[PDB]
Amino acid sequence: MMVISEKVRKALNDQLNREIYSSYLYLSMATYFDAEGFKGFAHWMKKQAQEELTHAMKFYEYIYERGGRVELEAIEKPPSNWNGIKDAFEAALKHEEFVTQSIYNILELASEEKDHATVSFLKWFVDEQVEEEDQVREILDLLEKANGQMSVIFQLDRYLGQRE
Amino acid sequence: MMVISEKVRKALNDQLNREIYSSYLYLSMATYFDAEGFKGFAHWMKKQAQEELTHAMKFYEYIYERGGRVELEAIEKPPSNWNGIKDAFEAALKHEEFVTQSIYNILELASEEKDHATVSFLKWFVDEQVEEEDQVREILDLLEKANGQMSVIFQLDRYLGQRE
Amino acid sequence: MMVISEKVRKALNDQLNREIYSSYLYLSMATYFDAEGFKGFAHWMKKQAQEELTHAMKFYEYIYERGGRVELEAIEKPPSNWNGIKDAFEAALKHEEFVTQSIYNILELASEEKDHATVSFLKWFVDEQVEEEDQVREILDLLEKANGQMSVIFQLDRYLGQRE
Amino acid sequence: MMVISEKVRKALNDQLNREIYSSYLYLSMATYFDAEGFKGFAHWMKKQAQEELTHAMKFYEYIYERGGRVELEAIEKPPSNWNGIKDAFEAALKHEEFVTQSIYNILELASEEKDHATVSFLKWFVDEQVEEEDQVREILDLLEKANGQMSVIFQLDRYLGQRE
Amino acid sequence: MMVISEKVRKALNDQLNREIYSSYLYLSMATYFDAEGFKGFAHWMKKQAQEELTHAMKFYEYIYERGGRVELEAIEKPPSNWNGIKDAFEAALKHEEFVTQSIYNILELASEEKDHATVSFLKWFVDEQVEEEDQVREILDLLEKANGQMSVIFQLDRYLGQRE
Amino acid sequence: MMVISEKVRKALNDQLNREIYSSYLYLSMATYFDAEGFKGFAHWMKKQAQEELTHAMKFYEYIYERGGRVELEAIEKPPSNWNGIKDAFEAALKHEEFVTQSIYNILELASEEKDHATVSFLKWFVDEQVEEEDQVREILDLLEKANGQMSVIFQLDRYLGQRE
Ligand SMILES: [Ca+2]
Ligand SMILES: [Ca+2]
Ligand SMILES: [Ca+2]
Ligand SMILES: [Ca+2]
Ligand SMILES: [Ca+2]
Ligand SMILES: [Ca+2]
Ligand SMILES: [Ca+2]
Ligand SMILES: [Fe+3]
Ligand SMILES: [Fe+3]
Ligand SMILES: [Fe+3]
Ligand SMILES: [Fe+3]
Ligand SMILES: [Fe+3]
Ligand SMILES: [Fe+3]
Ligand SMILES: [Fe+3]
Ligand SMILES: [Fe+3]
Ligand SMILES: [Fe+3]
Ligand SMILES: [Fe+3]
Ligand SMILES: [Fe+3]
Ligand SMILES: [Fe+3]
Repeated sequence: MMVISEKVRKALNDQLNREIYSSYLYLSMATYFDAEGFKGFAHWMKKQAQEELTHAMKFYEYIYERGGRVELEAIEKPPSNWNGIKDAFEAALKHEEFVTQSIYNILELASEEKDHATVSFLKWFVDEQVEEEDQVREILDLLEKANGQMSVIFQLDRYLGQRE
Repeated sequence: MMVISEKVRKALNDQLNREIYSSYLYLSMATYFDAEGFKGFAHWMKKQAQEELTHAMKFYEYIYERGGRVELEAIEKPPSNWNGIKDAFEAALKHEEFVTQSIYNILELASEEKDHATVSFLKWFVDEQVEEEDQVREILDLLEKANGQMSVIFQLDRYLGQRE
Repeated sequence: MMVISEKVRKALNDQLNREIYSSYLYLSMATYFDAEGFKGFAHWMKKQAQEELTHAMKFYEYIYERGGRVELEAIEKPPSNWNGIKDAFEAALKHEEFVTQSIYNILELASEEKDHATVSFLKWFVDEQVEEEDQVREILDLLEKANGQMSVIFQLDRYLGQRE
Repeated sequence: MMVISEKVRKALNDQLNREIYSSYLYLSMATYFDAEGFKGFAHWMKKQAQEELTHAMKFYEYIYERGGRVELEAIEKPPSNWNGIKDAFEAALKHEEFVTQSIYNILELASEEKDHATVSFLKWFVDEQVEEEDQVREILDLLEKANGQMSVIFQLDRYLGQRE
Repeated sequence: MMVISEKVRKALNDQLNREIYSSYLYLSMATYFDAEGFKGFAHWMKKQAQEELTHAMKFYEYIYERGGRVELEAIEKPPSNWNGIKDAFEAALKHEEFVTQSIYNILELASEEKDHATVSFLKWFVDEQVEEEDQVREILDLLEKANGQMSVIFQLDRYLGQRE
Repeated sequence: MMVISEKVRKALNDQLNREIYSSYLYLSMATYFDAEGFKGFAHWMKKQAQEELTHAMKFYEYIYERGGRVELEAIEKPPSNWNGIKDAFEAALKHEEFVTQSIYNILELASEEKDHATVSFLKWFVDEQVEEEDQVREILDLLEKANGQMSVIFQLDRYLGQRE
């Protein structure tokens, strides 16, 4: 039997599909950075796309552990172009903040239903969104300092290109 | 400057998006196998989904190597249900055969344009599809022989669950 | 001096004795499986009994860390017979769900008292109960596929019999 | 089929439940030592509790080895308050001597029925009881010599807290 | 941009400065223990002072991760004398309970604002205050047993002087 | 019995408290570098804050070695903002030179009282201050040559961020 409500299952399944789109959106940013010839920024975005899949699969696992089932939905076409490196990371930040609020909405839903298991499960994502948002903000602040200057941009590209 | 034609770039880009859908489809099969309590078959499908992403990234890399750009498209909602283990693997064989013909069409289009670079590049995928189809056929033959004997199905699930 | 309320200390002490009974209940299931000649299912239940003692000792330590004292209560006699292997694991699942709800009751009591320490302490058990219930549901699902087939049940017995 | 008599099976089963109570009694002494702030004495009692469970499981194995079956009974509530350190260990000695006589009674019963297998099996517990009693007598003699001296009690607590 | 409210930022910053004062308070207790010739107690306090600084730096990091800024405030002069070792640990316990309640007040503030990131971040400190209070309570209980006796106090001094 | 004069003990104690303030000042400079997004400069200041604590503890241990006692005093609130990176390090140089003169003043006071042990103890701090001032002057020189060039400032931030 399923021991999460259908409302909570739908919220979690929706979020899993949102993590899939996040992976896809960051791959799309990679296609933009590669088109612009910044392979280190593109590498960072390919690593980011893989990271989002690990998020999706943690939602996947929990849904089945609570007796639910995962339904994959259509993935919408992401944008494929941004107006410079900074613009792409600014869209990344607005996306991560939207993901954070999406996760907050599940937490308050599960809290209202006294679904302590799901509330507790979501703590890891609450903490991970803090780091996710900070990692983008950190890059945005370095890009602000870089201004338009290619010598600094190249430094960031090499540094981000080392992401493990 | 792009040294593949736009027609070949489009066909390669379509195939990249088709490998992405292939990954999504096999994840969908995993959701079905997990829902049915067959974690070993689900594990195999999750590994298959990752194998398809390596195919997509090989197309990704070739497109940029020839001066083109990748555009990610919407990904259709995959089926989420099958009438049994055999039915899902039969659908996988059909999907792989379709991928093989899709690759064939690019090969023939590249050949008519005398794009020997792309023709040569696709040889890897031609040989990989022979193996991809064979690996599903092998599993189908095992399921056929098992008939419906759960004891043998349990062993197959465990075996496929050891996929590296 | 004690820094949990007496109401919370009693709720935690009750839950400790509840975990001791759970251990005893699972050892009793071991006596049934050994009586039926399923040493692998018995082995799994003996490991489960030890696992419940580790739960009891975690409540033990926290009670003393909060300046409380533990008082052991009489342990009721458990059932010693079930109507087949599946009926015993169904009894185990229902028992775990009652354990989960008992823990939820402590969590809501502590939360009402603004005993943030005990609320936080109980998160570990909220998460463990997710896993505890899932581990039983997984065996139940495998038993349902086994139907009655001794060839399948032999496989399950040897698989569970290797639990570490 | 069972090759011990029911009278011998019941006696062995009674002793198994008696060893479970012994383990519970020693855990209760630990709750007392922990309440009094003697973690080393409490550690010794937790170790003793686990040692008693190995005794119970030896009776468990032997009962099934002779075709019998184990029935777990209710476990009585142990005392939880002693006058002081030495009184707890004196209660342990009297309990171990009661356990020894209880084993003597099974030996004489099995001997009267010419159940030489059960008589032989019990030799290990006879020899183990000599050591069990001796190990408590040694601690009692240290506590008697200590008289009330807290500095000695501290060293004894620390020594016993090292039990493997 | 700062994604904690100014009310929560100020509560976190206040607490950072309280952990700094806590470090300075324990260093002062070390100056007292060293003046009294108890180098083991002094060593424990120097280690405690470093431990408090790790708490301050965790608040520091989280404030910057949420886009806030740390402002260091004046540090008040601590007491430098106590009426014996036991009086000093009584003051330590009083101080830790005040730190615990200070953390609870932040938790309830962030909960009221639905600042789930800060609520979750604070769980680590809720759990650590449980241990912090218990470690002082333990030493106080042993000093109560010691009464005045130098033979017991020398044991505590050398044991605490092994703190890593 | 204290074998330094009270005047020398107070001068040594004043200096200990000034090394504590130095630590706190450098931590405040870290808060400023972190606010400005230069984590490598902040790291260097955090390491510098720890170094000043080792200076404080050397004064601590010598005071007790000579039979004296340490009294911790209030710590003034440090500045928390500077007019750029160079302005912060110039405040650091000025503070280090003030620390050197402060040490010179103790040396001359002890020399006047013929406290050869304290004069000799201070030689280490005389030599360390030479290095301390020079390490700041070296960074100031690199900043002067860097002028405003963000490209160079990025490299200096990363270099100083390697400080062990
Ligand atoms: Ca990340
Ligand atoms: Ca393959
Ligand atoms: Ca388990
Ligand atoms: Ca023994
Ligand atoms: Ca710890
Ligand atoms: Ca601690
Ligand atoms: Ca230095
Ligand atoms: Fe994510
Ligand atoms: Fe993300
Ligand atoms: Fe493929
Ligand atoms: Fe394929
Ligand atoms: Fe449990
Ligand atoms: Fe359980
Ligand atoms: Fe025994
Ligand atoms: Fe015994
Ligand atoms: Fe602290
Ligand atoms: Fe503390
Ligand atoms: Fe210094
Ligand atoms: Fe300095």
